[PDB]
Amino acid sequence: HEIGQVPLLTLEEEVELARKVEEGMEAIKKLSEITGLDPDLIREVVRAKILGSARVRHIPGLKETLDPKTVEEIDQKLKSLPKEH
Amino acid sequence: RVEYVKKERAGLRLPLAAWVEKEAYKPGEILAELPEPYLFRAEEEGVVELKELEEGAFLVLRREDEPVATYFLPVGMTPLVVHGEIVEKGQPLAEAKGLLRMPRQVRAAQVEAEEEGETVYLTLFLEWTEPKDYRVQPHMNVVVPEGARVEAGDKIV
DNA sequence: CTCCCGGCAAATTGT
DNA sequence: TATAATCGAGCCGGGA
RNA sequence: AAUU
Repeated sequence: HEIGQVPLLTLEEEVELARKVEEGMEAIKKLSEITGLDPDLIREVVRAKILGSARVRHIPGLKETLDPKTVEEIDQKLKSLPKEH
Repeated sequence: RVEYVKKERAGLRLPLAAWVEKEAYKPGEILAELPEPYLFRAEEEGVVELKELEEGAFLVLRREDEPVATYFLPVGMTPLVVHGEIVEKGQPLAEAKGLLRMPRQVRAAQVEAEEEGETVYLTLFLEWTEPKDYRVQPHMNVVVPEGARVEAGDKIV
């Protein structure tokens, strides 16, 4: 019943999401270059804010404990970028 | 659908008693009122490039490929020539019958007028939009918002 | 009322 | 690692 | 399934 509450994608919608995901990974790659931050750490911080306050936990491969202190710092450092970055 | 901005300068000749003097014509505005039908005639010899808008038309005479004249036919003026037609100085291009006005989609900014005999020749500075349609396929995304302003080379889809 | 869960003897053997 | 695939298959007593 |  719960899966039947998410409608199936249109050919257009499928491509849009797939497209946005590819572009999004590419964005994270660039944010790594600009900032010098581990691509995974950036990815987990981005992902943290999307899913919401609900899910915040330590991620294995990452060197730093992932907690609201670090995600605010890292998100605030990302928002410290110039408009084109 | 991209409505492209075209700003040009095209001429027209009308009787003198039949035309209403204004410095500009808003679209739909009455340009002249003819007591009897009038034949607008060629002032150059050339091959005809006919460009028809929704209402109203543009007409362009060329020798070689170089345009020698640019004429504007407002509403109430029916082209008597077809694209690629050879014309000689003095042959009627369009008949103008009754009330002729600016078309609904096209304007007249500045209007200069010279008077010769019983006619006036208007040198019109005209601005109008020509629509072109593009079909967007499922694997394509439109990267431009509704009402955006684009120059040559800007990506739409 | 209805339903939902807990009970329902002992020891022994044998394929 | 790439056609496309998109929702399963016994009777009995007592206490909320 | 037997035995008591």
